[PDB]
Amino acid sequence: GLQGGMLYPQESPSRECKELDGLWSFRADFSDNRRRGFEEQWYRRPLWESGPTVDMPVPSSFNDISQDWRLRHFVGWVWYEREVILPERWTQDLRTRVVLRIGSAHSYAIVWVNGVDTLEHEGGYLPFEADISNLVQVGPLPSRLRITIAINNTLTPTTLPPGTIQYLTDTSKYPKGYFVQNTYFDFFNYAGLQRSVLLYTTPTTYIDDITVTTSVEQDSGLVNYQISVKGSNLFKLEVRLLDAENKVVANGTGTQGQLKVPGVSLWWPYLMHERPAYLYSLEVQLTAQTSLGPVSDFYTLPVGIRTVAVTKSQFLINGKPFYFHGVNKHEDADIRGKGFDWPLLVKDFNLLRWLGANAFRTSHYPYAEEVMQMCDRYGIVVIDECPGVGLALPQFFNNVSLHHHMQVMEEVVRRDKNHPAVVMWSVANEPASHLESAGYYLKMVIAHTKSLDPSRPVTFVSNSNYAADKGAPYVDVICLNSYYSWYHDYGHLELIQLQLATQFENWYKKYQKPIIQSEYGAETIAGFHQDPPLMFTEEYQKSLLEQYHLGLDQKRRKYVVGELIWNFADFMTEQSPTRVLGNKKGIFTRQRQPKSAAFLLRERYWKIANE
Amino acid sequence: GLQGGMLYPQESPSRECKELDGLWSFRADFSDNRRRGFEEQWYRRPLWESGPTVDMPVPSSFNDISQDWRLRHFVGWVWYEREVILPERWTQDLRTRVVLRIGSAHSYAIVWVNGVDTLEHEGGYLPFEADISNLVQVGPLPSRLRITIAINNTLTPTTLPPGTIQYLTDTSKYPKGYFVQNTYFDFFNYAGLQRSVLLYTTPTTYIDDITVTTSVEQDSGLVNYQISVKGSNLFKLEVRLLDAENKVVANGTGTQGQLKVPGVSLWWPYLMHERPAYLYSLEVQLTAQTSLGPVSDFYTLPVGIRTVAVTKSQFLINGKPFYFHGVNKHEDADIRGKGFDWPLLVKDFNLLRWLGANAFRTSHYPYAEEVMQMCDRYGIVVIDECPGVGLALPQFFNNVSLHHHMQVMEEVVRRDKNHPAVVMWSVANEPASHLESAGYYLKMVIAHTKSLDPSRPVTFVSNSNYAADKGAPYVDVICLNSYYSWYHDYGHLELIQLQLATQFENWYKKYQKPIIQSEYGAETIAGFHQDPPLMFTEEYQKSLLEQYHLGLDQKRRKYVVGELIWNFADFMTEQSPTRVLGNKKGIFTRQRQPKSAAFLLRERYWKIANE
Amino acid sequence: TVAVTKSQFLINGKPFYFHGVNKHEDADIRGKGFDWPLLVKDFNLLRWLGANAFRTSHYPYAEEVMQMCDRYGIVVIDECPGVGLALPQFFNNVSLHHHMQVMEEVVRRDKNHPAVVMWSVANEPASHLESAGYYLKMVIAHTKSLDPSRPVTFVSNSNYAADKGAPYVDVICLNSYYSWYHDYGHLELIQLQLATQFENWYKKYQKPIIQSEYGAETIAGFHQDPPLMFTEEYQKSLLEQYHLGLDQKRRKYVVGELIWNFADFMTEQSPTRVLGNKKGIFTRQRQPKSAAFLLRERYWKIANE
Ligand SMILES: *[C@@H]1O[C@H](CO)[C@@H](O[C@@H]2O[C@H](CO)[C@@H](O[C@@H]3O[C@H](CO[C@H]4O[C@H](CO[C@H]5O[C@H](CO)[C@@H](O)[C@H](O)[C@@H]5O[C@H]5O[C@H](CO)[C@@H](O)[C@H](O)[C@@H]5O)[C@@H](O)[C@H](O[C@H]5O[C@H](CO)[C@@H](O)[C@H](O)[C@@H]5O)[C@@H]4O)[C@@H](O)[C@H](O[C@H]4O[C@H](CO)[C@@H](O)[C@H](O)[C@@H]4O[C@H]4O[C@H](CO)[C@@H](O)[C@H](O)[C@@H]4O)[C@@H]3O)[C@H](O)[C@H]2NC(C)=O)[C@H](O)[C@H]1NC(C)=O
Ligand SMILES: *[C@@H]1O[C@H](CO)[C@@H](O[C@@H]2O[C@H](CO)[C@@H](O[C@@H]3O[C@H](CO[C@H]4O[C@H](CO[C@H]5O[C@H](CO)[C@@H](O)[C@H](O)[C@@H]5O[C@H]5O[C@H](CO)[C@@H](O)[C@H](O)[C@@H]5O)[C@@H](O)[C@H](O[C@H]5O[C@H](CO)[C@@H](O)[C@H](O)[C@@H]5O)[C@@H]4O)[C@@H](O)[C@H](O[C@H]4O[C@H](CO)[C@@H](O)[C@H](O)[C@@H]4O[C@H]4O[C@H](CO)[C@@H](O)[C@H](O)[C@@H]4O)[C@@H]3O)[C@H](O)[C@H]2NC(C)=O)[C@H](O)[C@H]1NC(C)=O
Repeated sequence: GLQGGMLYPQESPSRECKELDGLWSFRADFSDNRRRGFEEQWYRRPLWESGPTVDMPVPSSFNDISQDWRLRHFVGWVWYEREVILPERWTQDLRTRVVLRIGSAHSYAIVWVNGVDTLEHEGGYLPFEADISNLVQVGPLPSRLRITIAINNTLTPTTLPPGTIQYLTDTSKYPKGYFVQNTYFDFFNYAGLQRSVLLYTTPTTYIDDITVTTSVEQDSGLVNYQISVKGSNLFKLEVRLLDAENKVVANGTGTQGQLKVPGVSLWWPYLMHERPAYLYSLEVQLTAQTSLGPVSDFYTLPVGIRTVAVTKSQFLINGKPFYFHGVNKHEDADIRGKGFDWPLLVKDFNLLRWLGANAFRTSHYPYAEEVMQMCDRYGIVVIDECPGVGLALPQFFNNVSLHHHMQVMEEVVRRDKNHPAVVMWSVANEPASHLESAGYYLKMVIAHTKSLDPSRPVTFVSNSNYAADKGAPYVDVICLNSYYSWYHDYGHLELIQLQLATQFENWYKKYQKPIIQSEYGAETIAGFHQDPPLMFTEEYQKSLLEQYHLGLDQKRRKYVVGELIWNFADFMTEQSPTRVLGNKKGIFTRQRQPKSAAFLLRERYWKIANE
Repeated sequence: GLQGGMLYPQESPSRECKELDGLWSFRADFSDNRRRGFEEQWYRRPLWESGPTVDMPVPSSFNDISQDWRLRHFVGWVWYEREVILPERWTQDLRTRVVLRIGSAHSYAIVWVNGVDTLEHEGGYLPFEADISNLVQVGPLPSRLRITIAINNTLTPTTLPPGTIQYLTDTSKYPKGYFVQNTYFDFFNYAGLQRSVLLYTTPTTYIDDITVTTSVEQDSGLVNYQISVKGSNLFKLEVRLLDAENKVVANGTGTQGQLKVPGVSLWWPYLMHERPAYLYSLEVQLTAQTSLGPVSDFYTLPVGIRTVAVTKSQFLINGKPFYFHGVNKHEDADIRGKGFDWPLLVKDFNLLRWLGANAFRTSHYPYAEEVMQMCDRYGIVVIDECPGVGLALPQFFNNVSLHHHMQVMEEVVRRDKNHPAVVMWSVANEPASHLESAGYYLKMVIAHTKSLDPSRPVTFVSNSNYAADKGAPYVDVICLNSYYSWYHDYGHLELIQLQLATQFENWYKKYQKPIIQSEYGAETIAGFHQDPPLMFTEEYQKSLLEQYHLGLDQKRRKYVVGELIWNFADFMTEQSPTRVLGNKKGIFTRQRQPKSAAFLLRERYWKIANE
Repeated sequence: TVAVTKSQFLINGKPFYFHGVNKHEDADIRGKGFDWPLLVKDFNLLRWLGANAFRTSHYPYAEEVMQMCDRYGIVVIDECPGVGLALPQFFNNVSLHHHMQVMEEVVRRDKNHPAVVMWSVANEPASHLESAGYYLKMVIAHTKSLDPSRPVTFVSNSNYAADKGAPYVDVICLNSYYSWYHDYGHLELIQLQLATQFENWYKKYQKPIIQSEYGAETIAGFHQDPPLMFTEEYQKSLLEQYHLGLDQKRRKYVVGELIWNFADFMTEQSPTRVLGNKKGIFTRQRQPKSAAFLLRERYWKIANE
């Protein structure tokens, strides 16, 4: 675990304000260099004063909310700013700890709050917190916090997702300063503040970081806890566990211990128990004798008790077989890009249950916070990925890159190691794992996640030829991508069934382990129908899907333990001849309306769920 | 002005919390009667305990976020609930005034907060506030506010929008308890909490209600103010006015006065000044000797100085001619229904400027709060309507209804009488104004708005035959709806030009006043093209639009002072053979993508704006 | 042999059952135009659906009749024009006599085709009139004084007990559009409003029925859960309820069903009409819609019992 701690801001005796939503002053900086953004030090004086500002909502990518194409396709530094009114009690009580938090930035964020640079963060789709209390009480008066944040370009060889810039000196074509951003992943690299931006508070001695690990021992389960405090010297920690509402069912005492909750009541996925995702709540209460007396702090952490093992043929949750029949989603939708949205979150979770998908994959990057949604009665199992996307070029597998991927895997695991929904990790999606250097890098990143977190298996999804895949000897469960009929053998659904059964036989015969069909599908646009299936047509999709399902059924109850149709929905991708206004490969439209294939998938998922 | 006061919660020395966003427990109540919602008194014990609850986001209509058709088309009582954590200072300082506010409910809302029924409100698309401080400090301890709200059906003969229920006792057709909601307006009656839900605080003696009226007197303008306080006895009011940033440019002192700000700097609409919507800020500071000493309160109200007159031929803003070339919008979008959304607000305001529309009409009902958006540099003039929609049946014009419309017009005017953007009121849209009773009712409602607010003209838009329209002698400016080629003379764009010029001549020749083409357009779906224009086709729309513009150009610089193409975008309507998945009459799709007609409109709007 | 009971349509003595469609002579560019490419394509989709029947919607076609007889075996309902008989104006003797003439031309053109199992004198005319009940009286009569080899009928969209022409036909043709046209979007209402409509008509006319028209208008790329309007899904929900209903009367006394159109076709202009009628299960350009698939599972199913 990296030097710090992370728990999600959820008020109780010590609350949270939130500009996590709202309008914001904004500005893009360009014409040539990194530009004046820093050569004029815009940070030391209200953006408006610097030059022509604009409005920006949060959470929301700035890409689509405007009418200007150069902002849509910008690469460089981008600014924000907001003027908060600090409560009086905020700035005059010394027991309160006021922390600024961001749910996510881009490849680089610089926050200028506390009369200066207060925070910086590198890449990731993850959050970062600053300050302890210090709100520049030293010479101020009217508590008005001025926040400024600067953010960066699409990608680089050392970040994740990986990219590559490249200038093109007027070779008869391309203007003077023309440069381009080359990327190797299937999605548009949206930017801007797309998640939570909320100021919050705790006492000075706060429950910095808990952590629970669970299991099952006949007479019920038993939550094992770890806690971390920050400060004082003198304090006391006593934890208690309440069931469905608040029936106190257990109590421990220390900054380390156990909790054997009898009666039992595990966290089952939408799949099996009639009463699935069962959440018990852990109440961490700490009383510390600080400077100005013994202050207290509480947190309460939803604890879901469940076990996740694996064999050479079958995946097992709560010690019983579990077949994955879910989907791969994404954070995308008209206007807002990847910005967080409560209604689109709710619709999407009603559709998942509507379909009968009891699981999904954090498609190429960690998600908002809704991993708690997976926890709630919902019971939607999750395969958590980190941005190891376009790891195709051999250069992207250099040692700094490897050190970086080990950093990001500590953050991703920090943030989601508490969710009973997450049952597996993914360190990468379709890397050049056939390459020799990459197999090393993979064993590295992977063996590293096995440490830090020994509770659930690790893996990386691949489109690599068996026998040609170098990383595969190190994954605990096989994840395969194959688009037979698509990408190759254009229009040949008569081949799918054949080419499939083999890929599985070859994979298991070599690597003795559970395979998951982590990706399959055809690019379909609505309103296109052709009797003989043909191209980007609704029936074709029903045909490939139908045929793929045909191959999964032969080995499903053997060593194939999962199924993830490609996309839940259509999303935006970078502009290419093969991409028609994005990746039209989803069973639901971008506006969550179903396609003919959806109904079909819904039938299978429910049939299986009933077996 | 009705017994109360309303100002928008905007923190300063006395802040605001906000669950205005978030997830919420929810439940619809039905199977027959008003049902058990009250016969079991669900309000006196956590919804979960009552029965099977569900999640609901706010702001968002509950109509579309689910997969169940009976929730989509429900009529009756609907519940919500949330458990807030009250700050300690919240509940232990007696100087703080903690008010619960809702941005809007439906035809009926019942809020159960303060250990009981704390608030109720009838219809409208407007807000309501409760409590003063009383947070049940009397016998509580851990400040956890439990809020409950119940909401009602689609419509009735006395509400606004007007409706009619009707049972149909199994006449061979229709099941046992089958009843239907008959309505007479062109939109889907979405429900649920669709706007702000935010708890806030002030001291006990607070600036309850200000109000400014402005003008121009050669050497600059002069803001005239009114203030209202609530409580104490002893206090002092001194106001000051700062320009573009904070150059103090004026100061007054009292709870009534003037403010003659020299140098001048009026609020111009996107239309004319290169520096348009200029907002000065008014700082209301009040110090009152209460119980526990002289507490203070501040508000700061954006004041935009501008004058709006009218003649028998031309409309005049800032004393110069002003031609309306805007649009009619709506609150609607995939998933969220009519829920508030910051990114969709920003996109929509970029498109308005993109088009060149310097004005819009609050299409059949008051909008969220974004009337401040109209104020901001944007400078987007606004014609504010109240829900006088399906006033078609003669029954809907009964005396209680008339009293009601006078109530709602006090609220609508309370809430928006401060916006320098609003330049006109509309008390109704297409009423049966030919009917005799309705003309009386209209003169009533109208003469009533002229009182309360004598700053800007009043009107109601009509599709009534001149000579047949009874209310028309009472409007200050004529608003006409006509869909020549559409609705009649199906496909005859060769007639538009003819039928138009006449409607105008007949209207002005009788009624000597400025006409505004408040509505025109053709139902167009994207991807449909036909050389000879034809039906629901993009070219046809370019043709009718093109032809309508042809008729407006003849009288535009005479007595026709405005233009409002029908819809900015496509929206959802109740299901009918004439409505294809809603009102497809907009120049932009539901997802804000432009149609071929948009480009055309954009050209005209900009051409005119340049004249 | 083409017989007819009080409860069934007999073909060579073995009880029959129409499970086809209602078509039209409408194509892109060529409109009413005729050609073998579309002609053949159509018969291909026809055998495809399992449609073993089809009515010549509102007029006598071109040489498809040669085709139905031809190596196919698609039992047609030969239909004379006489469809817009809305106004009582259209009820004078002059025109009664005019209609009278065409039934000669039409039988004089199709007498021999084995395909044409039955004549249909008109479609959705103002049958609720006593004068119309007499106009239709004369022609139903005359038609059988021209061809006593097969039944006669006229497509009705009136309520039972107001149909003046109902007492003369030999098989009733009912045009219901529940959920559509009325009680907009109410799928849950269909199954019943339809039972009742087959309960009634029979309790009085005692003849065998044919659901000659049904469906919903649909724009191809449209999709929506909670079915909704001109949506592919809605059609799947409507069609389904109609099928769940007819199934109750099948084997009983209903002897056929005819999903409105085979494909979309142009119409005159109206805010109710998108770019002609859209109620078709194949696009104007002959491609399937989702339901085109749901109908054919019905057809082969039925044809297999
Ligand atoms: C926030 O956003 C920032 C903006 O995106 C971002 O900065 C950018 O980072 C990327 C990341 O790599 C940089 O991209 C690389 O650029 C290298 C070239 O760098 C040098 O040249 C730059 C451009 O300079 C010209 O243009 C400027 C803009 O007008 C002018 O100011 C200059 O005067 C100069 O003028 C020319 O350009 C115009 C016309 O084209 C016009 O001005 C004039 O007529 C003239 O033609 C410089 O800006 C840059 O400056 C930095 O470094 C120098 C010292 O090194 C300092 O003096 C500066 O202060 C500054 O620190 C450089 O001088 C490319 O080499 C590089 O390509 C190689 O690597 C990529 C992978 O990224 C490969 O795909 C590619 O094939 C190349 O491969 C090379 O390496 C391989 C091994 O991997 C090797 O085998 C092979 O041989 C090969 O050499 C890539 O394009 C980009 O330059 C930065 N932009 C800017 C504006 O600085 C910043 O990082 C972001 N912040 C964060 C934290 O993310
Ligand atoms: C929150 O949501 C609530 C739910 O929507 C909402 O309440 C509803 O308000 C509407 C508003 O009008 C009401 O609609 C009117 O209903 C009148 C009939 O009312 C009476 O009958 C109701 C139904 O009762 C049957 O059904 C119940 C449900 O199953 C059973 O419990 C009953 O036992 C009864 O059974 C029958 O129904 C079933 C089968 O159909 C089945 O149960 C059984 O087999 C049997 O067949 C009663 O609920 C209602 O009760 C109220 O009033 C009585 C006393 O009067 C009390 O005892 C009750 O406690 C309760 O307070 C009534 O008994 C209609 O008359 C009315 O139609 C007329 O008006 C409309 C305009 O609205 C016209 O369009 C229409 O043409 C009619 O016109 C009439 O007036 C004109 C003048 O304008 C006149 O010229 C003409 O002659 C004509 O008479 C309309 O349909 C609806 O009933 C309420 N629903 C419920 C469930 O109560 C509530 O208001 C919302 N809250 C707020 C604040 O908005």
